[PDB]
Amino acid sequence: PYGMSTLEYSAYDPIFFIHHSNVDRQFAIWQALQRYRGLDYNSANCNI
Amino acid sequence: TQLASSLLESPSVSFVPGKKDVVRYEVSAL
Amino acid sequence: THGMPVFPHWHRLLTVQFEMALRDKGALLGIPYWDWTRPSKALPSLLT
Amino acid sequence: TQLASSLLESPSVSFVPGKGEDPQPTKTKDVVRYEVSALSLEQVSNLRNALYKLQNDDGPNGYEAIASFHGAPKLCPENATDRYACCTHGMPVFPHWHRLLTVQFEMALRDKGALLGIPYWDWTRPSKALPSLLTSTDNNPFSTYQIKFAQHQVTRDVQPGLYNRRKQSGLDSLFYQTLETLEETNYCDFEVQFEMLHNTIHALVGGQGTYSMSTLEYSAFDPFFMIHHSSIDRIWQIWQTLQKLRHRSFNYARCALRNLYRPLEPFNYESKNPNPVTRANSRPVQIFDASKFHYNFDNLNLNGHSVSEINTIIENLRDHDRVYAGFVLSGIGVSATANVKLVPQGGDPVDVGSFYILGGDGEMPWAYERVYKYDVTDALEKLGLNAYSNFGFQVTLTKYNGEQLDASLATPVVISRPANADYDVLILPLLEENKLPPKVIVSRGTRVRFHSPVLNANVKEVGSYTSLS
Amino acid sequence: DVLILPLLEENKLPPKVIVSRGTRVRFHSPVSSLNANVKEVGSYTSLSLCSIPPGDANSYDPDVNYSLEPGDYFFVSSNKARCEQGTRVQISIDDE
Amino acid sequence: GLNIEQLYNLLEQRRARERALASFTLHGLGFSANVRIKVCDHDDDQ
Repeated sequence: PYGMSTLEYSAYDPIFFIHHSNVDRQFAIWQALQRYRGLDYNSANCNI
Repeated sequence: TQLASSLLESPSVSFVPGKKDVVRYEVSAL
Repeated sequence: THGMPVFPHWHRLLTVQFEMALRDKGALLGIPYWDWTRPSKALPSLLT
Repeated sequence: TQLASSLLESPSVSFVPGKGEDPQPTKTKDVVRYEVSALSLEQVSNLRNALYKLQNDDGPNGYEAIASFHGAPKLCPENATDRYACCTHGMPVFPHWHRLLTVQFEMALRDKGALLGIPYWDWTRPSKALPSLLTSTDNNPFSTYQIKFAQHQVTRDVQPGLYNRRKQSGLDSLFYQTLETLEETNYCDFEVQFEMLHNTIHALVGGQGTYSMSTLEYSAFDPFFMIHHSSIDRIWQIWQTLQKLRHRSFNYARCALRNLYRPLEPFNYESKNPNPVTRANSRPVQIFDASKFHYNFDNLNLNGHSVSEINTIIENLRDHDRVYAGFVLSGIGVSATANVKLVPQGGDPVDVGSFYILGGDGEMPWAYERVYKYDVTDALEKLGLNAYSNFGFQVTLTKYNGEQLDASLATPVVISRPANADYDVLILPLLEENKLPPKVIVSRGTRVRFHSPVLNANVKEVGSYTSLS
Repeated sequence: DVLILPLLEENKLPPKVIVSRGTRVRFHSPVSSLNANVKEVGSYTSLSLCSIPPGDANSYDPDVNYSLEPGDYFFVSSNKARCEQGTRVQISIDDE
Repeated sequence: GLNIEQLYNLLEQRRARERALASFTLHGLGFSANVRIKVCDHDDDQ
């Protein structure tokens, strides 16, 4: 009940920090994916 | 009757791309 | 003519015939005009 | 706890057959920069038109109005009893001011109507002559402009050596030394030599005439002068993109902490800065990004050599150990040059190279705590003597106007690059002359050594500057 | 706290001072006729050469309080004779 | 209206242009004749 499973209290443990850093890296690699594919990354045509 | 507006959420916006008669002028704009 | 009320009419005629003369040499415009009272420093470069 | 299934709706099934699209939005409404010698009639005419009408404009954003911030007539600061120069020199926050100047120029061009950004010319590739687009004489505004302020014409004294450049170390001298600058893995230690190279060829293309860009007063009103800084921005950005993959940060720097947190001037002024972009972009923390600036290049290769070629030639040259000299410079208030000559250990002098400095009367006084590295060892391996040798230097200082000067400079220091070692070695000479500079900052983990002719006077870390008294 | 340095004709003060946290700086003048401005340079070469910067840029008025950011300032009086006099006072601001 | 230097500058600026050329190897058929050539999309397969 006071663990990191609940969304609010999760941010206290640095495991949340590590997880978000890693998922940020594995999201930012998608930018290089779009770089290779020649597509558009600098803008999003959804929910502007 | 003017019904509520909560039963419909916020509309989203999106964009899609696609596929004689002489007239003397000033010397500054020349 | 100078000092007589014929000065502006005569000078307008002179300008017209100078424009006609310049028409001979393959141009598209007449005698350029400009405002000296416009905020500036000196004469335009092409003059000097 | 369990939950009622009514809270989630039954899923659906989809089936995509295997193989064996989306559009392309964002037309990138950013002006782009091309090589000068890769253009055609339409855009060369557009650039000529932009130049001619910007020269003709006399408004708040005219050519004179925008170029007064750099060289003359010293409108700095806003409405003071006396006036100095807004030009930022001698300070490692140098590139930001010039970058904002260039982006303001590009905004002026876009306002004029040209859709293509400023061109950049590369000097690393050998050139028999300067580009025809600027050497043309059939009514070419790029050739020369007649200043309204000083009421004079800018002369052009191109040094002929830029064509028959000496091939030092089996390569162009300029390309070799810019590679030796690129090898630096530290931000400000790189950018000090970077600004030095910025300074170097200014006097080369200025030549001898007083009404030339060699002096800062007559520098700010030439198309070549205003494209040189665009080329400098290009080389800075390519160094950034090379360094960012070597696992070393580039923006963050403890060597110039104080100067990074001031609005840039006179861009911070409201009196004569119409452009909101450069009005609100005064913060050096946010200058670095270019996405908010909307300008980008096309290719980054130099001399037909891609990023990997430099990334391997750096260690290719570090394998061959070599010693080098270092000077220390400070402002004098006038653009000048210096020529260094050897005094080897019991041998005849050997010419190696020169020195170049750009300055003005209204300069804000500055100094260079960091040493400037220079390549004096060509004569060393010519004579065959060991690197850890003893010798001297002599300097001939002359202003570009061609007269003797008196503002001499401190004694050199010796720094060598050990083979296969990232750090350098710094050796201080202990002799009977107190010509060494007072204080020096040192790169990380650099080897330290002390040379003496025997005179074995050691040194002590007293722990306080008050110990001087 | 506040440290107040009068514009003394001669400076017996120790050349360098390392201030503490929360220490404002004020300049004073023993005689009201000595209310001249004081300059700043920020480099040791300028400390040992006394190149006067044009204009009032980087200069402080006496009898005026000042808060200075963390840094080292090699203050020199505006007077050119003070260059040979030797009023090179180094101040290091403490930001903990 | 172009002089030697003018046509010069034209030739250097033209050398950098990128063109699509048709290369011809002709010989003559005993009579004057002309050839009209057309381009089409690369569709080699309504």
